[PDB]
Amino acid sequence: SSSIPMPAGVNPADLAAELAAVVTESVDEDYLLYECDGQWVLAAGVQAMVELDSDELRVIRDGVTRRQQWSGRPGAALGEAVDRLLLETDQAFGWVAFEFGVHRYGLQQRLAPHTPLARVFSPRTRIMVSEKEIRLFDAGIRHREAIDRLLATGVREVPQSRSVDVSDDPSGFRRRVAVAVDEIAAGRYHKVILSRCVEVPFAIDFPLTYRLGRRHNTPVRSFLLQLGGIRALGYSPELVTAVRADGVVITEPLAGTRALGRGPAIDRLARDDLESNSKEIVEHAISVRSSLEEITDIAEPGSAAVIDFMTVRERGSVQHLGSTIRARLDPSSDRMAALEALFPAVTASGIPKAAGVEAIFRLDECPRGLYSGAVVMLSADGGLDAALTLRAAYQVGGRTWLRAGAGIIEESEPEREFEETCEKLSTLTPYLVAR
Repeated sequence: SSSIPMPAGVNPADLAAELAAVVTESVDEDYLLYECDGQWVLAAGVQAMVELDSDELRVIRDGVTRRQQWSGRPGAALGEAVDRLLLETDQAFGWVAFEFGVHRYGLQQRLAPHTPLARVFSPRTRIMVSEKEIRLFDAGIRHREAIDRLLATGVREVPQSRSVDVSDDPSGFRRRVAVAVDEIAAGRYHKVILSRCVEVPFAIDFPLTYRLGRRHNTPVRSFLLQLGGIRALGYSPELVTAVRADGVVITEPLAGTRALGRGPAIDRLARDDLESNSKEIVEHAISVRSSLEEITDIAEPGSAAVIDFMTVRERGSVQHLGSTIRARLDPSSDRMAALEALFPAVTASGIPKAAGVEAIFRLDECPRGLYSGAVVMLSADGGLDAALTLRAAYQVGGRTWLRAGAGIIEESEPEREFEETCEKLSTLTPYLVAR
């Protein structure tokens, strides 16, 4: 409805991350900022919130809750609730937990009571931000003065970050990897993704940290949120599921990543390894095959295909190797069925998936929650965008932490894998802004 040209300097990411504080009608009002390749959407305030837990489904509106039992597949239950939410809003936002994908393997009985599966909400206001402009919608147009005020005074500057040590291994990651390798050697499964948490010994400013990190990470998707007691931010280069209004469904398993922008010789060496690494190539092939099979169960017959097989995508400080799998949703399926069909991401669980998920219940700190889960954006026209959450920071119940994993296979060395987790964490650890 209303628009404001984005000024000379003023980086969109910086303005978008600071918008919540000024449009937020009072308090620490919940919100979710979602970026889609340079296009930010801020969903500020909660009009209606849908909370799907392992044992209950709640709909909260203005402090009034509606509790009820749900049954069947979580995708069906969530889909029905979100479809009703979208009757009152053009877009809904939220996150889906790793645990959302365990029911399909008959492992939901292993979830403790009150395990969250999904949190989706209709916002009170939506603001879009791009390098070109700031767009306000409907009643949100009354935030024009506040936004103009912010641009007039300028956004808070970003202070220096505070370092954190990621070398300690309190959860025994190395030992857990040794256990997995043994199980794989025994033939119980081919691969499993195990992870470890790193506690941040000081409160961080999420909007500031998000902004600092966004100046060093340029993922196709990113997020910053404050929802139901959880603060989280992340940079997600992997799309676990995307459903378009026309029915096209896409998933993009990522094969591997290498640093970029360190000069010709170094960069080409890194790329050659990325495109020739037998280990990553084989695992990617297996992941692509897995995704094709999964998508085929919800697609129109003969519409599934692999587009851009093993292509390299350069994203500033890093370069990714991956593939895009595409299909057309079967007229008897739905976006939620598509999400659960590809959940949990094969790249963050294991192979066979059923065996991998089961191992994670035994060899990883559960519930994983947002980690290896997804942040989502749903549209009234049938659209769904789900970014896999891996490189992220969380704050819950007074605790702040990061989490990173590694794919474990028969030849994996616990020490090498521990080092891989350090490498991944390094995309966030140097940008933590305190307070």
